[PDB]
Amino acid sequence: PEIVVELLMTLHEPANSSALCDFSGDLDPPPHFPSHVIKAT
Amino acid sequence: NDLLICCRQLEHDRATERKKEVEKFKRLIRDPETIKHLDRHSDSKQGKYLNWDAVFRFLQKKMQEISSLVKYFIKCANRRAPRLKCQELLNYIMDTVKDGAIYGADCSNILLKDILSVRKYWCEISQQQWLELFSVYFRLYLKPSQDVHRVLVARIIHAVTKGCCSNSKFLDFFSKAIQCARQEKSSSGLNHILAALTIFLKTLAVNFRIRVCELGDEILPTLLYIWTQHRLNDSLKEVIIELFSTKWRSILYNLYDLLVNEISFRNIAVKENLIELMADICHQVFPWLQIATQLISKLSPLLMILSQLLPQQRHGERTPYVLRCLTEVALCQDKRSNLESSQKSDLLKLWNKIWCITFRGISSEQIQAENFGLLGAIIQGSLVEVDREFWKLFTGSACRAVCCLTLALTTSVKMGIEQNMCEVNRIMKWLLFYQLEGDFPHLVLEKILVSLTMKNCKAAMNFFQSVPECEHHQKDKEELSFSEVEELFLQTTFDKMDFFSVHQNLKESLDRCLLGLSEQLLNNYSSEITNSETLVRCSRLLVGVLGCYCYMGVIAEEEAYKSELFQKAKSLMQCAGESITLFKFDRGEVESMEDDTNGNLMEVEDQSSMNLFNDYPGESQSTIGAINPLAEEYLAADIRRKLLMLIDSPTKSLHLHMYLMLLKELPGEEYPLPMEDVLELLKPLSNVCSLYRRDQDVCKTILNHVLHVVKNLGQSNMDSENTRDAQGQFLTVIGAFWHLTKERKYIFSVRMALVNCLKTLLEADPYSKWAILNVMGKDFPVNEVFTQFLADNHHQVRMLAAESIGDSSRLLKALPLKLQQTAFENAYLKAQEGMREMSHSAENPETLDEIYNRKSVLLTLIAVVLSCSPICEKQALFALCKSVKENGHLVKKVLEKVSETFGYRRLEDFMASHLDYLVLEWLFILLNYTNIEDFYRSC
Repeated sequence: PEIVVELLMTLHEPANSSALCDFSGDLDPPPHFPSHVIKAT
Repeated sequence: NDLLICCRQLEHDRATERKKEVEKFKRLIRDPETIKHLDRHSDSKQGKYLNWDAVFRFLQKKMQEISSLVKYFIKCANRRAPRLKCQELLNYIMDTVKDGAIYGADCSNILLKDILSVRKYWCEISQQQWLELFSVYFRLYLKPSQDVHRVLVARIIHAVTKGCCSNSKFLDFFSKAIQCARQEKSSSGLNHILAALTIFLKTLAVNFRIRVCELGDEILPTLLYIWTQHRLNDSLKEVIIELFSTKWRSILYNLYDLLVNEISFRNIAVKENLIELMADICHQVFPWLQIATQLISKLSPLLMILSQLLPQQRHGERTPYVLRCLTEVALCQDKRSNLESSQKSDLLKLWNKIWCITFRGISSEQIQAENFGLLGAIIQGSLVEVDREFWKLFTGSACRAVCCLTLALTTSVKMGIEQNMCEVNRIMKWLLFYQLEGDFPHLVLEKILVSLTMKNCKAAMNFFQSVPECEHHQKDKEELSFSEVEELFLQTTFDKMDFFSVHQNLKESLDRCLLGLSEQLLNNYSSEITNSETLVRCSRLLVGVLGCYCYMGVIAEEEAYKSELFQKAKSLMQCAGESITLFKFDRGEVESMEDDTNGNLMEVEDQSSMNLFNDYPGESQSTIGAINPLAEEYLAADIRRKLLMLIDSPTKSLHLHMYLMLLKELPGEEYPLPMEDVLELLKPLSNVCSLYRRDQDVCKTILNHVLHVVKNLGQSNMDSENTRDAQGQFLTVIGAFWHLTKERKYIFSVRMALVNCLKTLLEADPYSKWAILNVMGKDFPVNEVFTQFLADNHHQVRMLAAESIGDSSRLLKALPLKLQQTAFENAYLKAQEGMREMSHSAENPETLDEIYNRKSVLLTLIAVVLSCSPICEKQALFALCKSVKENGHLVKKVLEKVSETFGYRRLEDFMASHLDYLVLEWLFILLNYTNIEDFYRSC
C-alpha cells in the first residue's frame, strides 16, 4: 500500500514548480559538450 | 583641507621638524573640509598632491624619511575617507620605486596592505594597470625575495588583485626553480600559481610540464604543512585536465601514493583528509583494482587505508567481479572485528551497503547468501545508534518477521527511525509500534504511510488529544519564559495540519500558532535582549517553513489564511520593526552579513517575501502587499542591500508600476554600482521574475520598453568593455528576449543580438558551447517560417568563417566549438539540418575537424533515428549536395569522393544518383567510362 504513496510525482504550483562545478563545465567543452548536447536534444 | 594645508605649508616651509605644523593641519582640516574651504574633495586632492612634493623635498636622509613616511601614514589613517584613486595609485607606485631597503619594505608593508584593501574596495575606477605593478613586485621578490613572510603576503595580495581585475610562465618557472633549489615554505606562492593556472583558458599545453616539475620538486624536497592543500589542488587540476605526459603523470601518482602510504585524534583526521584527497585523485586519474586489493591485504593506518579504499571505490564505480568477490570476502572476514573506532566500522558498512546496492556488475550468482548471513549476524548484535542505521540501509539496499519485529522494537530516534520505517514500508503490532513511535515532505510521507491502513483512527485521535494536553500544559511556560516551546508548538501544528477541513484545526489546539505569533510580536515590540533573542529564534523557525507543498500544504495554507488574524498582526509588527531598523560586491555582502541586527532584519524580510509569494487576514493581505511598494520605494549600503533582497523575491497588475519604478530606482544606484560585481547575477534573476508577465496592452508597455532599452545599453557597454562573468548574463538576456514573444517584442533586432552574442562567444570562449546550444534551442522552437532558420544558418556559417580566418591551436579549438554548435543546430532542426549537413560536406576540405567528429555525429544520428533511416537521409542529403554543387563536374566528383570517404563504400552503390547526374549534365562518355572502370557490366 505504501508503494503508491512513495511514487515520485511532479512538483508544486508555480511557487515551487521552478525547482568545482564551473571547472567541470569548462573542461567538458569538445567531446563531452557534444555528448551533452546530443543527450539534451 | 585647504586652509589647514596652506597653514601647514607656511609653517613647515623651513622643513625643520614638520611636527607642530602637521599637528595643526590634522587638527584644522576637520572643520575646513567639513563645512567649506574650497571644493573639499579637490581641496584634499590638492593637499595630498602638495604633501607628496613636500615629502619629496624633505627626502631630497634615512631616519628623517622614515619619520616623514610614518607621519604621512598617520595622517592618511586620520583621513580614512580617501579620494583620487589615481593619485593614490601614483603615490603607491612612487613609494614602491623608492623602496635599508628591506627594513623600508617591511615598514611599508602596512601601507601596501592598506592600498590593496582600498583597491579591493574601489576597483570600480577602472585601473587596468595593477597587473604591471603585480609583475614588478613579483620580479623584485624573486631573487632574494627580500623576505620570508611579507613577500608571500604581498604575492598573494597581488594575485588576488589580478584575479579580481581580470609573463605568468616566467613567474611559474622561477617559482619552480626556487622550490627545487630551496625549501617550499610560504605556500602563498603555490596558491598564486594554482590561481593563475585556474584563472582562464587552461589548455594544459605548456603548463603541464611546469606542473610536473613542481610536483617532482615538492615530492623530493618538502618542509611545509599548508603546501599539502596546494599539492592536492594541483593534482585535482591535472586529473581534470587529463581525464575530463601520461607516463609522467602515472609515475607522479605512484610516487604520491607511496609517500602517502609511508606517512600513514588529530592524526586520525589528518590521515582521513589525506586519504579523501589521494584516493579521489587516484580514482579521477585511473587497473587500480589490483593496487587496492594489495593495499587492503597489506592497525590504525591499515584500517584507515581500508576505509579509504572502500569509500573511494564505492563512490567511483562497480569494478570487476574479481575485486567484488575479494571485497566481499574481506568484509565477511572483518565482520568479526573488535568494533574499535566505530566511525571507521560504520564507514566500511556504508561502503559495503553501497557496493551491494550497485551489485549489477557481475553475473547473478549465489554470493548473496554470504552477504545475507553477514547482515543477519550484524543484526544479531546491532544494539547501537549508527550501526543500526547502517544495517537498515544495507537491508534496504539488499531488498531493492524478524526484520519487522526489530524495526518495530527500534521504533518503539528522529531521523534514523524514520528512515528505517520508510525502508521497511518499501496488524495490531504495527499499530502499537506506530503509536509508540508517535508518542519537509518526510512528515507528510510518514503520515500517509501511517494512514494507509485506513483504520485505527481512535489511536490517532488519542495521540492528538494527548499532544494537545501537553501543549496546553507547556503553554504556561511558552507564553512567559520559554521561547523554543513556541517554535515546537508551531511545528507540531504544521505537522498536524499536513495530515471544510476546519474540524481537526479547531480540535487540535485552534490557538497555539496564533498565541505564539502574538507573543513573538509582543516580544519584538518590547525589544529587549532576551526579546531579540526570541525574535531571532522565531525568525529562524519561520524561515524553516517557507515553501509550498502539495494539496496537504495547500490545505495547511488555507487554514493559516483562515486563522491569519495573529499572522497579520505579527506581519505588521515585523514591518514596523524593519522600518525602525532601517531608520536607525562580496565586501558589501560580508559587511551586511556581519551584523546580527542586519541578519535578523534580512530574515524577517525573507519571511515576509515568502508570505507575499505564497499569497500571490489572508485576502486582506493583498492591500498590505500593494501598499508595501511605497515603503519599498521610500526605503545607504544596508538600505541598498535590503532593497536588492526585496527585489530579488495576478501580481502583474500592481507589478507593472512597482517593478517599473524599481527598475528606474535600481539604475540610479547602478550608476556607481556598474562595476561587474556579483550583483549582475541577482539582477538577472529579478529581471526574469519581473518578465513573467510583460508586454501588456497598457501604458506600462512604454516603461517596460524603456527598461529593456536600458538593459540593452548596459549590454552594449559590457560588450564594449567587461569581463567573462557577464557572458552568462548576456546569454540569459538573449534567451529571454528570444522566448518572450513574437516579432512585436523581437523588434529590438533579435538577429543582431544573436549575432553579437555569437561574436562575443567566439571572442572570449567562456562556456561558449553552452551558449551556442542555448541559442540554437531558442531559435529552433521559435522557427515557424523557414526563413529565420536559413538566416541563422548563414549567420553561423559566417561566424565560423570569421573564427577560422601559437594562435593556430586556439583557432582550431574555436573551430571545434563552431562545429559542435552547427552539429547541435542540425540535430535540432529538420530542413536546416540537411542544409547544414550539405554545407559541412561541401566545406569538408578545410573541415578536417568535422571529418574527425563525424564519428560522434553518426553516433548521435544512430541514437536519434535508426541506421537504415540515417543511411537513407544521408543518401538524400548527398544527392542534394551533388545537385547544389553541379548548379554552382570536378567539384561534384570531389564532393562524391569526400562523401564516399566519410562513408564506407567505393565509387558504387549510387546507381540512381549517378543516372540522375548523367541525365542532368550530359543531357558525356567520361562518366560512363568511369562507371565501367569502377564496376564491370556497366553498358
